[PDB]
Amino acid sequence: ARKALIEKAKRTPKFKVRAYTRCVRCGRARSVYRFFGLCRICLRELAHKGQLPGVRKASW
Amino acid sequence: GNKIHPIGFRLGITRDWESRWYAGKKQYRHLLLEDQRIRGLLEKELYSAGLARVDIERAADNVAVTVHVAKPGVVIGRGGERIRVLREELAKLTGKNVALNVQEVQNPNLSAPLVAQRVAEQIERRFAVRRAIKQAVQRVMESGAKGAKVIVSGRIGGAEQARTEWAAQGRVPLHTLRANIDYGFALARTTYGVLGVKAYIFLGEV
Amino acid sequence: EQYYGTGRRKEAVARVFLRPGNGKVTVNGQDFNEYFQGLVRAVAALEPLRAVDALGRFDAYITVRGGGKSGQIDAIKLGIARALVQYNPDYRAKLKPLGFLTRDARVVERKKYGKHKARRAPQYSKR
Amino acid sequence: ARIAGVEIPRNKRVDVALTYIYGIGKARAKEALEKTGINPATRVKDLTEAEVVRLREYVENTWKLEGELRAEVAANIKRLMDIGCYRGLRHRRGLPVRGQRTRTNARTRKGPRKTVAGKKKAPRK
Amino acid sequence: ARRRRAEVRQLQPDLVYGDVLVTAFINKIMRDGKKNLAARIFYDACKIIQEKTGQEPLKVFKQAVENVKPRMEVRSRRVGGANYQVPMEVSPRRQQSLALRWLVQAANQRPERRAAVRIAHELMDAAEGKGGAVKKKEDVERMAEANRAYAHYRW
Amino acid sequence: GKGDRRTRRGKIWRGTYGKYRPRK
Amino acid sequence: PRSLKKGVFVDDHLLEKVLELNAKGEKRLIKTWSRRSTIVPEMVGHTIAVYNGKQHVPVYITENMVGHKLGEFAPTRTYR
Amino acid sequence: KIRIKLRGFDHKTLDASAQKIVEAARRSGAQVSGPIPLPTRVRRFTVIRGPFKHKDSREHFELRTHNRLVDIINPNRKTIEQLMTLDLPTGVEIEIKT
RNA sequence: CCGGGCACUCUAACGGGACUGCCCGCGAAAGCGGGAGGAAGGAGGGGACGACGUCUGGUCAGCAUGGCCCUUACGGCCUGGGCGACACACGUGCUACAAUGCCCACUACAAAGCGAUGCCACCCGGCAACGGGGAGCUAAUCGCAAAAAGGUGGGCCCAGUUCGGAUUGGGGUCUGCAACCCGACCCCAUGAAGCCGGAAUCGCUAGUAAUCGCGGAUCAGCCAUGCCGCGGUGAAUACG
Ligand SMILES: [K+]
Ligand SMILES: [K+]
Ligand SMILES: [K+]
Ligand SMILES: [Mg+2]
Ligand SMILES: [Mg+2]
Ligand SMILES: [Mg+2]
Ligand SMILES: [Mg+2]
Ligand SMILES: [Mg+2]
Ligand SMILES: [Mg+2]
Ligand SMILES: [Mg+2]
Ligand SMILES: [Mg+2]
Ligand SMILES: [Mg+2]
Ligand SMILES: [Mg+2]
Ligand SMILES: [Mg+2]
Ligand SMILES: [Mg+2]
Ligand SMILES: [Mg+2]
Ligand SMILES: [Mg+2]
Ligand SMILES: [Mg+2]
Ligand SMILES: [Mg+2]
Ligand SMILES: [Mg+2]
Ligand SMILES: [Mg+2]
Ligand SMILES: [Mg+2]
Ligand SMILES: [Mg+2]
Ligand SMILES: [Mg+2]
Ligand SMILES: [Mg+2]
Ligand SMILES: [Zn+2]
Repeated sequence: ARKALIEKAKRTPKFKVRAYTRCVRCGRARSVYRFFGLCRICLRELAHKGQLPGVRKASW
Repeated sequence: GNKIHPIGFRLGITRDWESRWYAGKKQYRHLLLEDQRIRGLLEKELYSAGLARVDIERAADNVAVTVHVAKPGVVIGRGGERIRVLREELAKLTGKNVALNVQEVQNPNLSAPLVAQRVAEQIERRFAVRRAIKQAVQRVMESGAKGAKVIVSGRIGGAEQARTEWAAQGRVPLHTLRANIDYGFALARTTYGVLGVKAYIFLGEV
Repeated sequence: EQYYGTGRRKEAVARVFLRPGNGKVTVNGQDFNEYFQGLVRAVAALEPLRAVDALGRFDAYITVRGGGKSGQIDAIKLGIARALVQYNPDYRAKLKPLGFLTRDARVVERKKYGKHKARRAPQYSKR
Repeated sequence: ARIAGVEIPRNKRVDVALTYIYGIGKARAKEALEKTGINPATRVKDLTEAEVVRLREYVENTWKLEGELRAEVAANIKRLMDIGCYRGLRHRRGLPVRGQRTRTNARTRKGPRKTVAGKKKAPRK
Repeated sequence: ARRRRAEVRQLQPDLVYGDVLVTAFINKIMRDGKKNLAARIFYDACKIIQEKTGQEPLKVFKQAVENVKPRMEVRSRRVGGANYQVPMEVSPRRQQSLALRWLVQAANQRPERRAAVRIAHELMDAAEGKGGAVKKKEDVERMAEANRAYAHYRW
Repeated sequence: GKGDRRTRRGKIWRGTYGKYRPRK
Repeated sequence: PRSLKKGVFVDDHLLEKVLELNAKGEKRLIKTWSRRSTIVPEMVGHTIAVYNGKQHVPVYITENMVGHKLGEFAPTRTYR
Repeated sequence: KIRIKLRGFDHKTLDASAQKIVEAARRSGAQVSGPIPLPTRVRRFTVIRGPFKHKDSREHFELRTHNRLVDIINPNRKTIEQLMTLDLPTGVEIEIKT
């Protein structure tokens, strides 16, 4: 998250390739889960707050 | 560093979610990014009302929502002049057109999120930490509660060496998955830096 | 007319239907020996019958699904053992001591994190 | 008998035996016994002069083998080498050519480990 | 095993000779949990013994085992700086464990290409009183007593 | 073995198909 | 074991700069940042200076090298 | 022949939408085929607990999507009413492919 | 497959069930040793869960944050390099050194998962990668899908060899604006070291170890042999 490289929202990559997920909450670009748009860190933070519906703590 | 967030740990039982809206692998990330935008504003302003919780329900563009505060009035306004601007601020954010109820927090001293916010403010005004903690634990313990605890981080009193003040009474069994313990975390900027404040209130078991 | 048990093992479900007859055993529309083709263990599956002198006084239609053949063999081992009791509850007085009535609970233990295989831990050096 | 340049596969199945030729492998082997109709399982010592001829005929005229192959391959390498070509340089320096990591295991192309003095304190682990 | 005394686990009798001692030998033969392949190997062996021998393979198996069991062995024990090879009796339980283990090890040292032949021929040379297995048994017992001087360190 | 590209078990390990392991 | 498919690639920067430069004939030097582009017939005889990330190496293109990318003549790293 | 599909994240939120559709129809339609279970589709999220390194910790999270079927035969008009605006669950999504 | 039926198996909600309760023995008691019923005993088996605190431990490069410093550059945009270098050293792994094996056929038996700008049945072309074309699926309905090890048969005969597939030459298919540096994948050639590993040293007490394959996240593609999970087969040993 260098608020300038958060130009991912650009949508004008010239070539669809250069497009890269990047976290919506931290800007974290290295563990962004498609399904949540979040990074592994925040995905864990919010899940603890119960702010991610359905998402519980698995155990078996 | 040990111990899981007592809420994320108790979602199964003694503690429901803060967003009861279903979704599929194509929109979930959106309805999620939305809730955050919501809580983003709600908290950016309603701070003065003292917002403990903020649920968000859904069914289809009819985004229920709610906001449990200690001082409703602050939300409402003269007759309802504030609860108006904001209510439009939601649909201007997301052209979803949604409700915006308001629950009152019976006791703001049995809601960890507030108790935390409480002490957190005092810290910024420069109140003696240990006092605040001692007191806070009391407010909570006096107005009911079978137990309670409060934790402040470090640089207590502007000190260079970060410490960690304690204080707690009654029971606060975190290992017991049934305690029903409200947890509240409050930041606390300062001329010299951040101080973290956690709050735990044990009320009722089974 | 007909008796039936079940039996399960390591995630293998066995449907056992015992009907008086010769000694023929059908497993999924196949001769016992047809299904358990060259599996030294198989023999076992019918041990309960022999445990009470049946086999040559019964016939069995068997269903099966889930797992592997040796696991299925153990399930069948229980079905035949159960039905063989529904037929005559006085048969327990013999199958019990051989534990043929027990449903082996042993199952593939879960794969834990930070550990190659549930228990096998990673090898480390220069400690 | 001698099929390709002085090749003497013998006392073993012809398909296997054919392999002892530079340019022929399981594939081209099975293929030649095919387009020449010869049971592969026959020991070459049990081959027929008639068969040994068709084999010799086919294989020799249908593929570049033995010495003639090495010549070509030799040539190729020397070409990308006579040219500036990156790939060429790698051949000159005797290092991998198919973009592989040379920080560790690159032995097969480098040879034996020519160890040298090192920096002790600093767990090179 | 610092608490209990890990009790010996019982094995399911042989699917043929209905012998526990046989399943055991089969387990030692078995590698990578391929208990089927293990079973076959042992059996073709009992068969090969039926061939070259007019005696029940089960009886040969036993006899063999018996001859490879070490009734004495040396165990190392540090006392006064150095380590001393102290000879001492060998529990029945361990004799069995040792006999079977060695049979398979000795058998796989053999020259015959086929696994079944190896166990078969080793099993025979065993009940005869010869074979690599019986040597190990003997090289061990020779080791014991050869240090009887230290037998007072009972252990 | 599992490392032989052009073989049965080789293709499986490498999770592919080809002449040495067609899709039936 | 090389590959690209049906549709030989070549950046059109130099292309329309070469096939066009063939109008008057040849010329001295060129300067490209397209290691990407394949060397095609109509280059033989030219002297294309290729960039390697720091320099613009002068690469004389010949018949025998038609097919190789330009980068293959502008080595990136510097060893001993 | 009314195909009813019920999915969700809570197994009470759905059983509270298979009850507001099981009796409020047994007074106008077929004897109805009771609510049918239908296997769930679990989605696991395994995350490395801490911000930096420590790749051997990790915590497990998951989204369990429960299901239900129902399926009421005989629309009967009168059934298509007792089930027109008489539900409650907010964490549910309904489908109808009758 | 159709009628038809929920028995069974499943699917998934809710309950029952185990308490040292029962019996004999020892004991002051708690409890210990057995025995009977029982699917299951005496924490059934595995998870989640890790106190007051320690390491002044990790992380300002996930985020947040005091101070400090740069603020036509310690900011910003591109194109191309680089993170992939290679005398050399270590860690973690992968594939092996083979006959309890390797091939080719032919036949079985899984469990959890994933699937719109997608899984991709089936058909045609191509040795094949893959390309044409298209059925069905918003999936307990369709698809990935074959599970592999096994089992039957046949080949190899003990050899650096039908072991082993590293290198390297050649020809191609794909993803992508684009594969030189620097992508997997297919086919033909090539066929390295390795014949079981010095001093040292690692894991694991049972469905565990060992072994066999399958799916997922990330992701266009991929350098997954990593990682997180799933099920098949299934040991040895513990005096102390
Ligand atoms: K338990
Ligand atoms: K510290
Ligand atoms: K192997
Ligand atoms: Mg930032
Ligand atoms: Mg990308
Ligand atoms: Mg994403
Ligand atoms: Mg068997
Ligand atoms: Mg396993
Ligand atoms: Mg050859
Ligand atoms: Mg390199
Ligand atoms: Mg091979
Ligand atoms: Mg606990
Ligand atoms: Mg340190
Ligand atoms: Mg430090
Ligand atoms: Mg790196
Ligand atoms: Mg290694
Ligand atoms: Mg074809
Ligand atoms: Mg050699
Ligand atoms: Mg070879
Ligand atoms: Mg590349
Ligand atoms: Mg050899
Ligand atoms: Mg996987
Ligand atoms: Mg992928
Ligand atoms: Mg590579
Ligand atoms: Mg991979
Ligand atoms: Zn984040």
